[PDB]
Amino acid sequence: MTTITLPALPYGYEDLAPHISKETLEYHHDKHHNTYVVNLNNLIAGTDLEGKTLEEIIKASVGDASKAGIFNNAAQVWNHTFYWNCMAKNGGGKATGALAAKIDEAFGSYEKFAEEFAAAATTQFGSGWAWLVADEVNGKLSIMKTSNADTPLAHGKVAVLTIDVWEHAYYIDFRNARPKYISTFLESLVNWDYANAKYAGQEAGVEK
Amino acid sequence: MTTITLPALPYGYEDLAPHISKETLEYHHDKHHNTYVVNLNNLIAGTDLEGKTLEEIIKASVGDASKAGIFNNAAQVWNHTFYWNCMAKNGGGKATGALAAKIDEAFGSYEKFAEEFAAAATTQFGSGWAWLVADEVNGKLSIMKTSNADTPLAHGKVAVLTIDVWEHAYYIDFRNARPKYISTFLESLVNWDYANAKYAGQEAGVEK
Ligand SMILES: Cc1cc2nc3c(=O)[nH]c(=O)nc-3n(C[C@H](O)[C@H](O)[C@H](O)COP(=O)(O)O)c2cc1C
Ligand SMILES: Cc1cc2nc3c(=O)[nH]c(=O)nc-3n(C[C@H](O)[C@H](O)[C@H](O)COP(=O)(O)O)c2cc1C
Ligand SMILES: [Fe+3]
Ligand SMILES: [Fe+3]
Repeated sequence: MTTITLPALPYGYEDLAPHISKETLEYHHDKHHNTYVVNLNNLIAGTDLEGKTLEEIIKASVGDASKAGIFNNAAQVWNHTFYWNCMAKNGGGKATGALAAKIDEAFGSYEKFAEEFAAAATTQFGSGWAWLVADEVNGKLSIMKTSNADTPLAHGKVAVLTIDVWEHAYYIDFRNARPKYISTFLESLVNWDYANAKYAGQEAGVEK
Repeated sequence: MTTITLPALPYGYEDLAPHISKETLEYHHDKHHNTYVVNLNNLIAGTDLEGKTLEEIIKASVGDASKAGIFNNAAQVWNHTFYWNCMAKNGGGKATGALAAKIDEAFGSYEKFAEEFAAAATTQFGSGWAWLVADEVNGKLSIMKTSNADTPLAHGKVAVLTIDVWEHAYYIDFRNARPKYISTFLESLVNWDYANAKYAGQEAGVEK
């Protein structure tokens, strides 16, 4: 049977510097993301979910209180892998690819999209995520926020871009200054090539 | 009219060392707790809640979606003040005062209480709090966990002890090792004198 794996970061541990440090990537990927993988494999071992894909596990556990631990760990594995691929060395700034025109259509301009995405990331209370999503591949774009592990697949939406706003994502480099982390993400980290692939339902990134 | 204030810590910024550092107390109290105070005062200014006590504001906003920002900030002001007073230099260990016998009655022993309190603190997913509570002053003890800003007053319960398990409470000193923070809290930080006062409905601590 297949097993859930911790994918490698799609870049080196100094490649997001000085925006996100080596130390953050070490704790965030090598400890937090790893723990979600380990916990999920332990929870599904010897059950009817062993050997299913990560997305099958999320779909099988969403909305089921008796499977909250499975959902929380599986959705967090998926969200972190999505997040790492949403960043890149020399990323950030205005959109490239097909998403540029689609962002202008949905939001009016890149700057309006960035304002709305930053507001979602800023106002998510507690732990969670902010997302650019589509209703379907190549479809209508919108912004949503989620709490804790919740994720666009659990709402039938297609994730396109995400930022993790759990405190561990930014506390080492920014302490309480979540807005500065969010601005840094938009200005200097966003990977539009991955976002475009996800919007177009294409394969991309390091996801296993 | 009265205003909501940031109470001083009830000890010096090195007084919890090495268990909780000066740096954590600076960010956690001087930045996070302060921000909840500032936000709450801004939200109630010029409204019918200005000049009410902190507990009146929580009671007026609980369960009202249109007042979620007021509730989240007011409950977090209260929770942090409660939390600081739940710690002390040379604290920790088995209970003193009336609570010792009440803990034996409710949980069987101090060690069983500590196990259950640590489990609540460990399994709270995302941001939140773990609590020893009573159903009324001098009443029946139990443990509960809350998510984000939620707090025993919003459930008609009397808070007796709390630990903050938002990541900012421990990330500077423990990084991802929340269990080590929880053990450190029980072994070395708990202030039973404050907990006893709260259980007995008496006045105590630095709360303004
Ligand atoms: C955005 C995204 C993130 C994923 N993250 C992981 C992951 O962290 N661990 C894992 O085992 N599978 C993860 N997967 C699933 C695998 O990439 C892969 O789709 C699955 O193992 C099925 O294999 P196949 O695509 O070669 O048929 C992820 C998939 C997607 C779309
Ligand atoms: C546990 C606890 C925490 C509190 N924290 C604060 C606080 O951080 N800021 C504040 O303005 N009032 C806080 N209060 C309310 C004040 O301590 C006080 O009760 C209120 O201002 C009413 O004043 P009085 O007790 O002198 O009549 C807190 C009260 C309690 C019980
Ligand atoms: Fe994270
Ligand atoms: Fe806190």
